Amino acid sequence: MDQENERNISRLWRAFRTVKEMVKDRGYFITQEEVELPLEDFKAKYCDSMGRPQRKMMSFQANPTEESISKFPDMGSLWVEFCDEPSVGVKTMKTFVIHIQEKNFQTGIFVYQNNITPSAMKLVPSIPPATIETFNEAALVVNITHHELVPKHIRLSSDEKRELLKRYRLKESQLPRIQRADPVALYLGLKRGEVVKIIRKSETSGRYASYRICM
Amino acid sequence: VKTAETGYMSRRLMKSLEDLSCQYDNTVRTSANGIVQFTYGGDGLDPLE
Amino acid sequence: LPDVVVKGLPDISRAVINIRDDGKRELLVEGYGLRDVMCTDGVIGSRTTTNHVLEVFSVLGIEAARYSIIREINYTMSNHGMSVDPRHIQLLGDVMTYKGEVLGITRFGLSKMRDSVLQLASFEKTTDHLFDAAFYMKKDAVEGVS
Amino acid sequence: EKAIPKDQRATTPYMTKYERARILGTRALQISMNAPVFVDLEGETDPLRIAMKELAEKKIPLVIRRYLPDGSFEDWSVEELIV
Amino acid sequence: VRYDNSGCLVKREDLNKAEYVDQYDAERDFYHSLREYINGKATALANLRKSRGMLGLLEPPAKELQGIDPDETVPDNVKTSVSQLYRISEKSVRKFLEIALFKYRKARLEPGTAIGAIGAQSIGEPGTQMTLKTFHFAGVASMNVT
Repeated sequence: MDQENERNISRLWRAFRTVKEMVKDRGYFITQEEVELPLEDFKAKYCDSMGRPQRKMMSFQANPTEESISKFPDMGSLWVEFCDEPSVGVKTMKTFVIHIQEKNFQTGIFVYQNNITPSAMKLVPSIPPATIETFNEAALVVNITHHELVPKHIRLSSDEKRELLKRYRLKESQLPRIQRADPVALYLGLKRGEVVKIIRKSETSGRYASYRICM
Repeated sequence: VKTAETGYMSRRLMKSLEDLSCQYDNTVRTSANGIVQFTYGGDGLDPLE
Repeated sequence: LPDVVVKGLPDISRAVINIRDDGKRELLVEGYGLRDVMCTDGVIGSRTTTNHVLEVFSVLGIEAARYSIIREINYTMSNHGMSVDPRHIQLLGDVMTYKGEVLGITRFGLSKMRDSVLQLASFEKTTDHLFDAAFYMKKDAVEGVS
Repeated sequence: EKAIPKDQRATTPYMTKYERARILGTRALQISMNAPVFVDLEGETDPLRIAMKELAEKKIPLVIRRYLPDGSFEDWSVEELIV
Repeated sequence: VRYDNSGCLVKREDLNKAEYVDQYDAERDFYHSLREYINGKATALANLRKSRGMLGLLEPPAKELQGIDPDETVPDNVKTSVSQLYRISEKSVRKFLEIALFKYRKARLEPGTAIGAIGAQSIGEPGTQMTLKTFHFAGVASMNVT
């Protein structure tokens, strides 16, 4: 079969682009050159002569930018590792967790192909210095932040959150809430208590801003 | 049928939105002082005007 | 054996290719999978809108879900020639989605953050709510207009 | 519980419809309880109409206390609230 | 004045930077649309002036001869025809701005308003005139949409 191979090649290329954009707006040095990658170029790099897409050397490390680090000082490198099994196992999870911990990354992105084990719910939280965000390769085929229905969510620094809660004289419990595992809270890597500013657009009130806090 | 079902959605939405009122800092809040809209309609404008 | 899915999505009722009173052709599908249709090739995943608020919320998030609530209520009120100011609809969408999840206007959705034993009683399901509040010893403040 | 000084007041300098209705009701209740009035009645005997006249002359001696959702308040005398 | 999310001012190069949007943007767009409407009126007058042979003074004049009236040579006929067709006095512009600003101020939602209950009745009143069963216009032959 070649149709299934071509389809998987295109889908993985689109997912790689989605992760590139998601790293770019989560704030890291990723440029339009390595974001815009044609399907032929992606095949020329991340494939073998049989055409089966490899998910080993596609993994890349990105680092925060000067503007991003100026906003958030305690942000470090990002390491995103792809998996290559229908359901992944306990051993590879330990390998990647130890890899992240020893390379001293503030967080790591785990992208699996089809599904993950139930025992993985217990192992992924146990990492004090870092955090591991797990996706589904399908769940980042097309990024949700480019949809016409999704308005611009913007992560606010601690200082910006303090000013907001002071300008409105609020406490965090009074802000509107955005859930954890909200498809945009995951894309932006929001943590509990983080405040995001939503630039939403109406028809009879132009462009205005709302806010939500992650619970 | 309409006379039987008159004031059904009205009552249901009344239970939903009954306690929301505009505040003196231009915010719409619940009776629990939680912010629903930081400003009404993103405009602050009354549809009656 | 004949009634198995060899191609297509195992949730779509059917598919129709349509004309929006113009010259470009789109397909309005009758299924329950939006992630799959956005991910299918030849479809713009960026511009793909279902009628299903709970499907938008799971796929796109709470802000796109409230956009969907607003747009669908406006569509339902504009096909009938009703004139409702959009700020009322925006307020309805906000009250439905400000807790972070799309909460209904039902006896279950209203049990969001209220703790209002008396408001819940005066709406519906009186004795269950009353005995629950007595059992957990709920200390609700009196703030609701009810 | 803190009073915002008259120098820096963020709320509207306009009497709202609710504030007008409440001011009229309170002042009419006071008048019906034989409170002295500060306008020329000219045959009027009804407390609500007397209070409407006092509001038209901006002579009602009451203060609006506008509580902010944080707990602070600011005081607007009925004379200064513009209608 | 536009501030950042931290509270400081903005660089005059990123006022519309799409993230420094805040409140007061509806009022900013109202002021802009007022200016644009008056600009359209002034452009109508200027194009009449150009057509009647005189200068279209849509832009302030920067030259030595600004102080004298720029219509002195105009032969008292095209002048009075222009004053016949378009004649916008300062009193008119000031009264228009006063009315528009006063109405914009009046439009603001008054604190204390039971805006949630008003929205509830505003979304549930027009609903009390639409059929519970699905009725459709004859000949539409669409999908049986609720």
